[PDB]
Amino acid sequence: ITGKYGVRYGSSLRRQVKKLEIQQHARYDCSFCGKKTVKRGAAGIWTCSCCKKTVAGGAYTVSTAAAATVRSTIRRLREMVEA
Amino acid sequence: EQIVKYARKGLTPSQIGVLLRDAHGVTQARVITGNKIMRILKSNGLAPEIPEDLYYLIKKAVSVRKHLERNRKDKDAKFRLILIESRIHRLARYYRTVAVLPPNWKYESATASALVN
Amino acid sequence: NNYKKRLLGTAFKSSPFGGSSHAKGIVLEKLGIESKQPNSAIRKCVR
Amino acid sequence: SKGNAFKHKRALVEHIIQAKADAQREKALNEEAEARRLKNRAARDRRAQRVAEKRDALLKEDA
Amino acid sequence: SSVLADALNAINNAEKTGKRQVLIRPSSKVIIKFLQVMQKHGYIGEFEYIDDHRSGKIVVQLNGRLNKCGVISPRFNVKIGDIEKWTANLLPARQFGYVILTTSAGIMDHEEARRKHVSGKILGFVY
Amino acid sequence: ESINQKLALVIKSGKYTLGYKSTVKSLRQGKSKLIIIAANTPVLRKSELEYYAMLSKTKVYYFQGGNNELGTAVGKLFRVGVVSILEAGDSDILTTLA
RNA sequence: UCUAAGGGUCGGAACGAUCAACUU
RNA sequence: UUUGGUUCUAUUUUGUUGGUUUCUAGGACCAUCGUAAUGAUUAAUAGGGACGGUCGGGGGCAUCAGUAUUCAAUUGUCAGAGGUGAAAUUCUUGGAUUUAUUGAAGACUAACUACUGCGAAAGCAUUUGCCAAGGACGUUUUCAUUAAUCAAGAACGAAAGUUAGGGGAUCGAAGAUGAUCAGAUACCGUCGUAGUCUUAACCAUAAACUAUGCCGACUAGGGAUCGGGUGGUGUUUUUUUAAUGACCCACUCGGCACCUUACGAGAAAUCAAAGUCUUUGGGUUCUGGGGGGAGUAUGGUCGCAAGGCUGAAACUUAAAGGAAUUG
RNA sequence: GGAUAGUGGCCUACCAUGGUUUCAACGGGUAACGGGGAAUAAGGGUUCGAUUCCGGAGAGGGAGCCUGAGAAACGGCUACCA
Repeated sequence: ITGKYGVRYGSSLRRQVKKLEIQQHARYDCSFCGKKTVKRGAAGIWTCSCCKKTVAGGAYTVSTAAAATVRSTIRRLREMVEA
Repeated sequence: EQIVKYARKGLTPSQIGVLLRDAHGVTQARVITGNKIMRILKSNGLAPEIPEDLYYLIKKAVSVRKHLERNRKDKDAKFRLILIESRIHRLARYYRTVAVLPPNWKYESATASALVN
Repeated sequence: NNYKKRLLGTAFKSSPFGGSSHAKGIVLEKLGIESKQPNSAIRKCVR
Repeated sequence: SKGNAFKHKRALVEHIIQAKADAQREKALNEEAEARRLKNRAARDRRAQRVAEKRDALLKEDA
Repeated sequence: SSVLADALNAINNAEKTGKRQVLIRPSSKVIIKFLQVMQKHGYIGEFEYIDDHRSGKIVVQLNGRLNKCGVISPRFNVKIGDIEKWTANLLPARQFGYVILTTSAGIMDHEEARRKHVSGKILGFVY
Repeated sequence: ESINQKLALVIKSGKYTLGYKSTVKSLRQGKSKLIIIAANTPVLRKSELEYYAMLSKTKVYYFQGGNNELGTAVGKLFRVGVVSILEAGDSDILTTLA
């Protein structure tokens, strides 16, 4: 938890910085192959040993975010051409 | 199967004694060994582990939450996973007080572990 | 078995308390009250 | 252990010890099953064999 | 969910319509037994002739007054200060009465076990 | 039933290879009838996998999906990903394809 | 000034063979 | 009945004492042989599950469709377009108001739609598909007592309302102004915040209704719209034809949602129960005890908040209140 | 094991975690002495209890004692508080 950040700065803040916090570490899937062993060295970065390979990890959560849509939308246009 | 031990009724008859003989019937049949004969074959096999009337509730009820686990929004799916559940439990007891050990099974990895063969 | 309910209750502690056939006490003031609706008069009472 | 199988090594020696024993005894009375395949199967084959040595007729002829 | 008033509340539930009685619960040594004390003192007709799963033994023709309703009751005490009192259930002292008690010995009637000074449970009460 | 349903009968008869090396042996040795190679399983460990038996004598139905799951398929749960069903069963591995 | 607890290497629930200490 | 199965306890005599191992049976123990209809209530118009048929605006998730709304780019021209009781505020030689191609955005699912289908309940109407469910039916399939209602505890719970981000068409709290009034902080315009949608998380209230607890009985008639039985007849599939098939008609039953009239119930109204029982009676969960003071005071808990949940007493009044009938 | 006139955690020590509870523990309240029995009962019940008789407990509060067969005493002491 926070409290890490001890009783100092209020609440709402802690809250948030906990939201992104528990999320700042421990992923959790194979963007290559194997098991849960990636993360996010800082920001952008996020490599994984069960391959020993780095993925372009999102921010405070190496999970792309809006690239959900992109996941679709992007590769989705790949539909046309060639269906 | 044993629930379907009587898919015999379909093409053999007659529910089913034979395994005793009371309000009996009228057709060929070669007695207890006519039953047993292929009645033992039946499920291409046998069983007994424990215990059908649950080995089914726990199943439908088991896969029953795969969706729950992924979907997770079909709250109108929890509202039953509770019920197929409270059921899967309600059984136990009449075995937790009789047929199945005295804890596990009668408690089992229930909630949860896809069991078991 | 079960079940106790309302109406008249045990806890008491009012203002004469002794359910007294009176209550002795000195005559603080002479406040002649005043009648309520319908009827009407100077209802001479005492505090 | 990595939790607290202990509280003073005399006690790992303990549970290891006792435990082991008790378990060994549990097999030492699960042998009962042996008792109950023997003292029953004996009279299974003995009810068959007694059904044979009390009605051995068509056994000398048959076909 | 309670074989007693179940069926006595069908005889009861019947003769008030007026008729020739009908089916009932399933049988019960007790059902049949009241559906005896009844006949044996009068009121009902002839306990009847079914036989099924437990549905066996009887239907049972009506006949007569039998007014009104067999008594079902759902407690059970008895004897001396008792019986006489729960004889307040009755439709009036001067005869009439009949309180089909359960008597330690015998499923008996207000008097039928007033008999050999008996007592016990209070199974019911007729007319 | 489906292949994700055929391999469940498979794990009751037949010859579960369980491997990725022992997979290679299964093949080269000479026994690997099919070959169940998961999607996850890296390219080379797939293209050379291929080559191995496409050399030997066997047909290989590229797997369904998850490796971590492709095992739960064949019970284990230990994320297998390249089986070599070696012996017959009560399944249509002779009709896995057309 | 006493009592008790808590250890390492060699040999079969073993004993102690032996070795060394803080501390509660 | 039977050393083979051991294993005791101490009695009787041996003179007395004690200690012995012989018995010697008397328990319990595993075996062995022999006896005997040699051991298992029914299959609840109770409940669970099997199965196969299917139905449904049931649930999740994707994705389709549509018209419009308001808005744009370019339009055609040309003098008013609003807007109600009647006006006004405004828009307007800025190209509005009225059409002209096209696309843009989020709501929303018209019409058919009813006599209603489905859901625990709230609530559920575009397309296709994937995901797991559900009753009723059909058999006696499989079990055999597993059940019935429940203080505790919990899962879902409309709308507003909170948290954070996405957008943001429409309408639209607050807020403005325009009329209207003696007075208008409104009701009638018109802008417009929030909100309305959304995702992860809270909130747990509602005229949350059918103002009617759950389970099982029994008590009486007809009609009409969902699964199963038969005669099938009615018109067409299947076609050169029959038949079958599809709808479809008639008699049944099941269970559904509902309607129309006796005994019996009620204060009435009304009630297929709100029925049965003098005035017990089938089993249970729950709440009420004149109005107010009040769902307030205090306490504890829940919550971010708004609030929820629990919840008094003092005092104060004799009426408040249902239904009916007439003015 | 120590005490007791004598059981027993009665008290000591040493050792073990136990014993109660929604079938209501625990805690709070009593303008609470209990039971005889009292009052108004169609019945079913409400309500009452320190006048007598039983059993208890106390002589201002509170301990501790000598006396003895018998008392933690009232019409006996001892100290404290009053």
